[PDB]
Amino acid sequence: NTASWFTALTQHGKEDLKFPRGQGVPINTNSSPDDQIGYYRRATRRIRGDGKMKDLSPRWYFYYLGTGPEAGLPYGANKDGIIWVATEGALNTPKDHIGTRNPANNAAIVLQLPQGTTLPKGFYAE
Amino acid sequence: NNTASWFTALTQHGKEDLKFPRGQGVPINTNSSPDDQIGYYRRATRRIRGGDGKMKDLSPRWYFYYLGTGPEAGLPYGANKDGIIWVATEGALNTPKDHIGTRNPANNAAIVLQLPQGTTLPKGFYAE
Amino acid sequence: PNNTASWFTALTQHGKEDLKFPRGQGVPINTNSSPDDQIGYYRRATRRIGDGKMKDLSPRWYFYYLGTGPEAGLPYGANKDGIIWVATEGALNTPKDHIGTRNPANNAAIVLQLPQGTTLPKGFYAE
Amino acid sequence: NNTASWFTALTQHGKEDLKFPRGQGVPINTNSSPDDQIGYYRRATRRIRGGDKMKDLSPRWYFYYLGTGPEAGLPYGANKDGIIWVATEGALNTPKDHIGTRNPANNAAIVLQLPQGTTLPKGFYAE
Ligand SMILES: CCCN(C)Cc1c[nH]c2ccc(OCc3ccccc3)cc12
Repeated sequence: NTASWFTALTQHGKEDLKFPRGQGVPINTNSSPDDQIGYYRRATRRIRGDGKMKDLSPRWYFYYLGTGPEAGLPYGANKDGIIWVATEGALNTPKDHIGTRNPANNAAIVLQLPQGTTLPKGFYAE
Repeated sequence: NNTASWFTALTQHGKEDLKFPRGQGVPINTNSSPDDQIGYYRRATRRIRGGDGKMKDLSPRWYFYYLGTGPEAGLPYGANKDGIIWVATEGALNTPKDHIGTRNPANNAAIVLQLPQGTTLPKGFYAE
Repeated sequence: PNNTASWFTALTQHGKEDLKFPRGQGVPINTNSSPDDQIGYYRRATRRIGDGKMKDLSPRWYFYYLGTGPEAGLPYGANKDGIIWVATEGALNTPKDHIGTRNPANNAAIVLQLPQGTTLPKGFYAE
Repeated sequence: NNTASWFTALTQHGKEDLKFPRGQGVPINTNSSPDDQIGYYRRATRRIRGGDKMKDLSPRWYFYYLGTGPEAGLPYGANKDGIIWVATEGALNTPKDHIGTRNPANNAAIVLQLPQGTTLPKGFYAE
């Protein structure tokens, strides 16, 4: 059971996540400028109040390029629930030296975005 | 000899596989203690001759089996195997649950599957 | 700076009943804590939010250890609206200032895992 | 279906072949328990156009757990060309089918890391 190294971004709007070119990568003090590349993956949740199945807000999780449930996807690949972000100067290489997070060892880092980053409408962390 | 799941199946309707966050996913079984609440779901696909004549896939069914029981009885919790997802309730025991075993439909109906109250399901899955 | 939060994820309720737990269970699992620190309270949290509607949202309940959180000064079993108390046998009725509260900018919340063999009332769910 | 090693490859740059002492050569895998630390290295040679001919690139050697990989039905110590066996003190002679092998579509490879104090034969590095 792997997980993301960060906490999710919650979606209240009706449009998918979409960062502008150059921003969207979570801050990580252990990574290098070469690693600032990856993708957000949407995860939907449904529960049972008495109207059978209820649809909750989807949450988006970030995974470094070459890691996570779509580790084999190349940067830019079009897939529902996947959006791509990168910081200029990042290498288009897989980041298998970072990998994914094991919850039984490390806890999720609080996702923080760089100064000046713009989140789309209806997107908030925690 | 040839036994079935103790519970009815969860039918896959969406494009996602059946996954469960930690703690949730184990079907309600009043005849079992909280030590037994641990097992796996095994996907079972069915193919049928479609309206054209070529075989078509039916909606996948997911059958729950307690740990150490069912077709993958000889597998430990968290094993990596396609079509096998693992569920456990906080406080379960990582031991084979032979005392429960598997069902013989000749003398035992299937328990209708029911999930704990407030269980998160992926899209395409429904909790009764 | 100056951000205070619960150490655990919230217990949302979509039913019409308030939160209650039978005696001995109701504290969430925390690996970095001792059985002596298994005593605290749940606090209520109201909220509102298609367009053109002031939608009344479902209330949540955040767990705080005894002597911490927005009601740190309250003693165990104190009577106040929106506040219910939980504890397990073998816990000390002492303030858990060494556990404190969570800074949501440095540490992420711990997923609310109830005790081994504890069922929440109808209308409640964890997320 | 088609799967690859869970780790990256040890590339043979010299003429010597892999050989480990009693209790060394198992890569560091946190998910695996001391029960599972047993397996084998399989040599994977690659051919390329030399520029005129076929040139055998420096053979990469991938590690697969016992029972997993392209050599499933082989027990520990099985003698076969291109296979070297490795164990750790306190493990079991069991087909580790619960570990399996990696689908690169949804899993990155773990960087092959060896415990502190491990010895290696000539020409061996991890890239
Ligand atoms: C809270 C869950 C935290 N655990 C991580 C879940 C877990 C419990 N038992 C496991 C056995 C295997 C596994 O991943 C399969 C695997 C990974 C890497 C290499 C080979 C095989 C994950 C797990």
